[PDB]
Amino acid sequence: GLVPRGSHMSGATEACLPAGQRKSGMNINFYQYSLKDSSTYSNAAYMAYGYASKTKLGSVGGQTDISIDYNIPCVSSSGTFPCPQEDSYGNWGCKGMGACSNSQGIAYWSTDLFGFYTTPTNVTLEMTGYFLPPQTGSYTFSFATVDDSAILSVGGSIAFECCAQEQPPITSTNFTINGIKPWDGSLPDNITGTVYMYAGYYYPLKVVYSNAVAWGTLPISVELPDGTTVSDNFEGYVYSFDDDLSQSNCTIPDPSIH
Ligand SMILES: OC[C@H]1O[C@H](O[C@H]2[C@@H](O)[C@H](O)[C@@H](CO)O[C@@H]2O)[C@@H](O)[C@@H](O)[C@@H]1O
Ligand SMILES: [Ca+2]
Ligand SMILES: [Ca+2]
Ligand SMILES: [Cl-]
Ligand code: NA
Ligand code: NA
Repeated sequence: GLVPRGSHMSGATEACLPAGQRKSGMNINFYQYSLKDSSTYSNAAYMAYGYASKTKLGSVGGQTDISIDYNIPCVSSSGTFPCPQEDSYGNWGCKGMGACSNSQGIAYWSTDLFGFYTTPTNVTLEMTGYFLPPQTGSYTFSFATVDDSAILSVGGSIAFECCAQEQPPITSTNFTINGIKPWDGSLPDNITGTVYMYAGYYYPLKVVYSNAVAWGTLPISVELPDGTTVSDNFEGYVYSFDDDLSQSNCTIPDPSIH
């Protein structure tokens, strides 16, 4: 046929073509999250949009290295150093450092999350931007692990609305990756999610991440249609655009026929 048929039952992921100045990286907003609150981050509504009803702590823009790997301090005989969780032991010490004198259960202040001075022990953050596929085909996003709770959403009207990156969060709970901490204490039952994407369209991307205590971990990757994997550093794939609510043609409801 002269034209492609289109994805069945309007199945294509909505994307966008913002016309404004493109900036490298994602925007990261930080919101208050209570130390040792083991319930708030287990709600879908909280993880999709409720986080923004808490106090906003600040923000940083242009972030391309988006994985989280926050290690709490061990106050040791030789000074204060971050302890990889797998090296913690006993009650407690850190391998190569001896016994730690400090509590695993208090808040700690650090710039480890994107250079922003906050409490990485207890915080929620929202990463927003647009993912630019260089190749048409299936992309599989993943979280290697989640500590404590996280979601990843891709697509117009799922992550956020086209040309409206800076708006308050939309209410969609149609997560691409549901890594929400289960109430039961188990592990989310699936921390990959696949999206079919058309080269050259900008796909809204949102990551919401929460830590309630101690270590914070979120290693983010994407497998490209060519079978290669991009991990942690998404430079060249993620971009931001200032809001332009006036750009009439910004939304591409079906990139397969556009
Ligand atoms: O999943 C909750 C929590 O688990 C682990 O922390 C536990 C323990 O090791 C800590 O001493 C106390 C601090 O109050 O909290 C838990 O009982 C860590 O894996 C942590 O990152 C995680 O949030
Ligand atoms: Ca919409
Ligand atoms: Ca934690
Ligand atoms: Cl040791
Ligand atoms: Na770590
Ligand atoms: Na430290």
